[PDB]
Amino acid sequence: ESADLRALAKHLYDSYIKSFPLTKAKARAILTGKTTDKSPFVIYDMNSLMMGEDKKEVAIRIFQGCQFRSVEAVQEITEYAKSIPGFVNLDLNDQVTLLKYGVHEIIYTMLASLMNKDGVLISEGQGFMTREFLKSLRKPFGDFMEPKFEFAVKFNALELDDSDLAIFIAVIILSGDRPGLLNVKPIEDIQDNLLQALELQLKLNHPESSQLFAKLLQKMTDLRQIVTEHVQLLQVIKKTETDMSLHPLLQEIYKDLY
Amino acid sequence: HKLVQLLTTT
Ligand SMILES: CO[C@@H](Cc1ccc(OCCc2nc(-c3ccccc3)oc2C)c2ccsc12)C(=O)O
Repeated sequence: ESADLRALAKHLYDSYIKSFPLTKAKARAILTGKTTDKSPFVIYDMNSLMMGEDKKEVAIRIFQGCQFRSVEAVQEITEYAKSIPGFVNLDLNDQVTLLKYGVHEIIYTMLASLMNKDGVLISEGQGFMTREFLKSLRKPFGDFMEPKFEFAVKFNALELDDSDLAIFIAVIILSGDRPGLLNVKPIEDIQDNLLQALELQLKLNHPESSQLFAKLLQKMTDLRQIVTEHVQLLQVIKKTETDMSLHPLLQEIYKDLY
Repeated sequence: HKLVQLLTTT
């Protein structure tokens, strides 16, 4: 029954607002300057960057900033997952598995929310780091950012809002094909229901957007390639920056990943 | 490990 699917959509959206302090609506508002008293500090060079610290080398400092952002995101995403119906009753190991494989896909999905073709918002939106600056970073760090912008510009053209994103994120977390899942069936059952709520949500919220549902599903698969590309660049860094290491939470998510 | 503690916190 459709009424149930709308209640599911609504519960997911409310859970999303409770889990993610900075929403896409608030981010587009900041990026387009349609917010009250607060335009973000712009980081576009070494100097700009240094100025920001108040309000090692460059590439490394930005890399670890992305890491702290990432560890924070894992915690927010984890809380959101605990509010998806049926999720907490799944085998605790499959919950870990779903999270281990799904968290960065959501990070990049959500990261698109803070991006436009020219840069990305940082630290709860108090800063804006230009795309050109991120591209000036010493190899291999520069190519960490560009493919995210490439996906984000195309992802954002789909015009999904927060209520759309909430179901989209939920469908991603509940993927029965993650490696090493013990109980596939109950995960697919919850995902089938989430997929029906998503289809209805996209049809009611974007009645004129042709084949939006199918386009969105494709993006779910694209996100996987994004992660793959990312992990292989991290392999490089682990190998050529032997004195560097990832934050503990990230190390645990990345080990034995695929 | 850390994931487990985050998953079961209330
Ligand atoms: C190191 O990659 C992270 C994922 C991640 C997490 C966050 C990410 O960037 C968006 C936010 C961002 N924040 C910063 C920053 C810089 C200085 C101080 C504090 C923050 O830079 C960026 C681009 C990006 C961008 C490309 S990868 C990534 C991971 O592997 O977990």
